[PDB]
This record gives sequence, structure tokens and C-alpha cells, in this order.
Amino acid sequence: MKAMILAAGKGERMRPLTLHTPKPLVPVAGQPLIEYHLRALAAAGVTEVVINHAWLGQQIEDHLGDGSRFGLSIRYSPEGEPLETGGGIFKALPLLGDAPFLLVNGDVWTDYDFARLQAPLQGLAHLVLVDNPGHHGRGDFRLVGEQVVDGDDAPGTLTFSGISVLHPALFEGCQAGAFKLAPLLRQAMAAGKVSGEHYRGHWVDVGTLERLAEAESLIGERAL
Ligand SMILES: O=c1ccn([C@@H]2O[C@H](COP(=O)(O)NP(=O)(O)OP(=O)(O)O)[C@@H](O)[C@H]2O)c(=O)[nH]1
Ligand SMILES: CC(=O)N[C@H]1[C@@H](OP(=O)(O)O)O[C@H](CO)[C@@H](O)[C@@H]1O[C@H](C)C(=O)O
Ligand SMILES: [Mg+2]
Ligand SMILES: [Mg+2]
Repeated sequence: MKAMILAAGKGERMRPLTLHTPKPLVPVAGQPLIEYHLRALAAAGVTEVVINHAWLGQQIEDHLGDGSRFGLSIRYSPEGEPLETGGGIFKALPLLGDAPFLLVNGDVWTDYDFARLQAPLQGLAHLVLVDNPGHHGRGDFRLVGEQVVDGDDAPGTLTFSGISVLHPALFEGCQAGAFKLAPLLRQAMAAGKVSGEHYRGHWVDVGTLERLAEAESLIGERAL
């Protein structure tokens, strides 16, 4: 299947790093953050990637080009207005086609094996969930067997990893413009159409300098 990497975020919490460098292109261990995803995706057998962008977008295209150096074919979905995650995915659907695709929040650094998702999967969406960051119980969702439901307090909830397989039909109808992805996932969940899994390996949402350091720390433990 195809993959989409979300890369339209402005990274305001990463400043001043993101003043002249798009977040996707910030180096983590001598390598641009998004290039971990491109290499992982190519290793996992993915050959076609869609990347949306907004903030400093043309720098992303300039740097990655057509993706041939990664053994990929990349298409870009430029966004001129703030579309958010859901609206942005929707805007890119023409490039993705009608088949389920792998969706990867580009801000993430992880050792999750993307090739696990090319196995028989369940529903309109299949979500990779991880331990709640910061040692809290808030999270987003709960996982019962393979079935994902909406979170409830802090007894045993999990956090959405930003790694998933989505069915384009998830966006069936859908307000053409700017909207959120989570709300759509809960309608699917409400209909028993969302499966999931709990990944217990390394995962960092790289949204701050502190998260960047943590990712570097873990990446340095893997090299050894
Ligand atoms: O409108 C958007 C916003 C976010 N995103 C995607 O989700 C990622 C960031 O998610 P984010 O919600 O934290 N936005 P951000 O401005 O980066 O917060 P901050 O770092 O504090 O400035 C971005 O890199 C994209 O991958 C989009 O694709 N579109
Ligand atoms: C689409 C997506 O990846 N959402 C996740 C991403 O959002 P981000 O923090 O990058 O803005 O990382 C968070 C954990 O750090 C999750 O809670 C987000 O999922 C929540 C439920 C959401 O859909 O808004
Ligand atoms: Mg942003
Ligand atoms: Mg982030």
C-alpha cells in the first residue's frame, strides 16, 4: 500500500529550530527526522509516499525531491490554508486513491516496524497505540482485545502513536476543508470499525527540544 507522512505542522514549540528549517528536516542523530520514516517505509516495501506540507513547504520538496534516492516515489500535497490533520488527509486523498493507506505523523520518531501493518488488518482504521507519555493516565483511547474504543479517565487508557492504517472511506462525504481526524476515528469506533494494537517499544513525539533530546538518547542506545 501507499503511505502518507504528515509534515504540514509549523513546529512553533521547536523554535528557533523551525524558524528557517521545517520540522521534518530537523536533524535527530545527524539525520532529518522525516528521513527515518522514508527509510523505514522503503525497507517495509512501501514504494509510493504522499507528503503534505504548509510551513516552509518548498524546502521539504527541495530537499526530498522525487524520493528516488530512498527508492521511493513521492508526491506532495501543498496546503495554503491551515487544514489540520483531517482536512489535510482529505485534501491528499486524490493522490492516495481508494485503497487503505499507511498514515504516519512525521513528528514521530519510533522503531515500530511498518511491515507489521501490511498484514491482515481490521476495520475503517487500525491504530497503533502506545503508553501515555509523561507517566499519566489521560491518554486518548482504550484497547479491548483488538478493538479500539474511546478513552475513559485514567485507569487503563493508551495514547495514539500517530501510526495507523486508514480506509479512505473514513472520509466518506466529509466537509471539504479544514477539520480534525480524531473525531472521525470516534465515529468509526462508535460503529465497531476501529481495531488497534499496543506497541511497547520506543516512540517519541518530537514536538519540543526536550523530546528531540530523548529521541537522540534512545537512538544512541540502538547504535551501540
Ligand atoms: O495543520 C496541521 C498541523 C499538524 N500536522 C502534522 O502533525 C505534525 C505536528 O503536530 P502539532 O499539532 O503539535 N503542530 P505543532 O505546531 O508542530 O506544535 P508545535 O511543535 O508546538 O509547533 C506536523 O508536522 C504534521 O506532521 C499537519 O499535517 N497539519
Ligand atoms: C493525527 C495524530 O498523529 N494525533 C496524535 C499526535 O498528535 P500530535 O501531538 O502530533 O499533534 O500525537 C499525540 C500524542 O503525542 C496523540 O495524542 C495524537 O492523537 C490525538 C488523539 C489526536 O488525534 O489529536
Ligand atoms: Mg502546527
Ligand atoms: Mg509534535
